[PDB]
Amino acid sequence: NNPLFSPYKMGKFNLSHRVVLAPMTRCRALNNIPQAALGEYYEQRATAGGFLITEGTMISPTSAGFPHVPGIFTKEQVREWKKIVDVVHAKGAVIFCQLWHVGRASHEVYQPAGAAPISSTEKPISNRWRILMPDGTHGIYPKPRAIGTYEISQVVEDYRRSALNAIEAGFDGIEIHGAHGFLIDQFLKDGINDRTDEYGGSLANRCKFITQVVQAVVSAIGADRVGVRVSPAIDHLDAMDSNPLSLGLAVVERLNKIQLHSGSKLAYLHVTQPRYVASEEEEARLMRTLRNAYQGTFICSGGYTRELGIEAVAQGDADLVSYGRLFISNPDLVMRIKLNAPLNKYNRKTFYTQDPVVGYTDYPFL
Ligand SMILES: Cc1cc2nc3c(=O)[nH]c(=O)nc-3n(C[C@H](O)[C@H](O)[C@H](O)COP(=O)(O)O)c2cc1C
Ligand SMILES: CCOC(=O)/C(=N\O)C(=O)CC
Repeated sequence: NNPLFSPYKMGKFNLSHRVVLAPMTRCRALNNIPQAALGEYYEQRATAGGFLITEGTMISPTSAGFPHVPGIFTKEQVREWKKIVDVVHAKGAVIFCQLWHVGRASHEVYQPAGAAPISSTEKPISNRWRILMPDGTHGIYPKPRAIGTYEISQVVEDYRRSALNAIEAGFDGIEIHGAHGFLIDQFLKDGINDRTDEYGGSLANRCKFITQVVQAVVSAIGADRVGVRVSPAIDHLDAMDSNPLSLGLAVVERLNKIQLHSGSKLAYLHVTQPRYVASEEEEARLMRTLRNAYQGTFICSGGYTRELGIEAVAQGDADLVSYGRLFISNPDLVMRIKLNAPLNKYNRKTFYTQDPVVGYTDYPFL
């Protein structure tokens, strides 16, 4: 009896197992347009009753910090996503689109007119980190432009419109990327957010942006079609908080309150294990504390294996387990976990390259 293969009711969606495709930027969506290669890639990994989360997807022309990542802010993008969603649904899978704004984790080369990226702050990511450039070299993260509250409201509207576009494309739902030092995390983390207005200072103020984003998408598409990803403790892009557990619990409280207000539960809360990068006990403590505090479905992610995923579900630490790197190199990861079959190695060199086949769809099945 493998606990990963017991069914699970994720709100309206009846899942047949607990193995989730974690959202992974792969950079094959040339010119920000979903391509046929994405259809092949997601189709390979789809299973009947399995849940897939897409690569981060742009909500606006200013939201990108990687090359050739898809958007869902134009009608052309919606039309191409629909073809991908249809082939995934034909396999019986459930698929959510992750909505992603990078904030300050960008570069002039990724911005319209070469403008500065936006953030909560004018503080740049430090020179300890370098950004992948379209030519494969690495560049300098620039100083971002700190946005005012009118512009904050327009970014919230970008999330809302992108959620509606995702539904128009046929997605079952969306995930808010609120993790990993990206735009939402630049408001959450007190190591980044140095604002003195209503969006900074107190923990309550720092949580305002994520609350408004989640509220907007819930109001647009329904809470049961909205997942939220956060990472209160993460070593990525200078995104630290002085009190990660209290930050996490404050976010959880806002989500619990949104659910009570809306009269419905979110699809899930998705949290990255602090071990994941691009004390072992304090890390598991943080995860279980957030799970125990949240009134709903919990997806854990970051460094999971077959054994660690089985343990997480068996022990009640998570309802669903998302896998990233092993899903890159094992299109049939679900079946391999079921059979306890050996897994293929992954090649980091082709994680972010543009080839529609090599290192993308050419990892073999059993
Ligand atoms: C190539 C790659 C791209 C990723 N892109 C995203 C992304 O777009 N959005 C996101 O929330 N996480 C992203 N992550 C993190 C994954 O969703 C996931 O949490 C992580 O890979 C899980 O750890 P694992 O690889 O040990 O399974 C990415 C990870 C990898 C390896
Ligand atoms: C290390 C935490 O950050 C991530 O996992 C991530 N996006 O969220 C990427 O790596 C983008 C390619």
